[PDB]
Amino acid sequence: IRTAEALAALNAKKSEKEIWSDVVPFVRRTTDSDFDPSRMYKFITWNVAGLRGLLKKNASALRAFMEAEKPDVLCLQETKLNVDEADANATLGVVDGYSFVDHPCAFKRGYSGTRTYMKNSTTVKGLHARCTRGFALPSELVEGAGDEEGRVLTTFLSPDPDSSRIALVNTYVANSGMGLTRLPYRVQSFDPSMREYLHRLDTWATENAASSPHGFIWAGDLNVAERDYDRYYAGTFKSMQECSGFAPEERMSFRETMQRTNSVDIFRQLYPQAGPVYSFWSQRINGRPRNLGWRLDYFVVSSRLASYVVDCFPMPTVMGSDHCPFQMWMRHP
Repeated sequence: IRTAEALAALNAKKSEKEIWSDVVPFVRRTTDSDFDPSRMYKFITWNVAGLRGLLKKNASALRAFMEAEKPDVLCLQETKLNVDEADANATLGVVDGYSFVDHPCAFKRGYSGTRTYMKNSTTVKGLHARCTRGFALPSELVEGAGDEEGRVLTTFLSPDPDSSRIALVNTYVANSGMGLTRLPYRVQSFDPSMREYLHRLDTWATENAASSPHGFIWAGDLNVAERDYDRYYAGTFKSMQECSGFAPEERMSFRETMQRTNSVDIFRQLYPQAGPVYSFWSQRINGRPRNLGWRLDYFVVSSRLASYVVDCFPMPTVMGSDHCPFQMWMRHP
């Protein structure tokens, strides 16, 4: 089933001591008062693990959060909305000053699903934002039915269409499943399709228009913990690499994507050795209170946009999901 390279990395031992050696506690480089709304964009991403479930436990979850944070675009994943319920969907989680586009999973009910909010002032109008679903570029407001699992929702942003282009891809990457059962799917179908799309987006933003305020931001729950310290240590390193998200092929494929598309895990560019910082905590254990979890949520940015990023940090006090949101600020002229 598994290549020689993968097998080698699976057998090699690493103690907690020897991977958490160079790791330093996470201290956020900014305070909220550094945020300048006139020269910065705020993006956040959040796996809600059931949008209805979340809003049923607290009707104001999205109202209070948007109010407190005023993000320019908010990317949600695991909405678990059903595809035939357009009207029920379009009236669920509505918030003043915001438009949202839905991309619910068709191939399975109450599963997966993806949604993006755009602030009417800054994003809908100021950035002339248009969306697509699936692995599509725009026509020449939403477009196409997209991928059947609801995993990919893209928002295209420019201060002038037809200057600065950004493609923000809201992504809920396919989990390799409990037995690493769907690992061949993740590695052979999904990841390669994601790689191709990101390249094409980067060429949309770049070779078309033009270090430079052009490229893509790949945001969401990428279902991979890429640093050895991107998840708590338990058992053996071998046994750790048996969990979906930490399998050898998952990690190498993600690294490969960042490499092949010329992009960076922006959090690890700002805090290359920080830990423990997680965005996910398994409810199967009592994970959250004991802070043993995973960093599964990301902003991966085109290299040439890296320098514009002011900060990128988790928001672990925001409850309601087994994921916390992750926030990012980007400078613009």
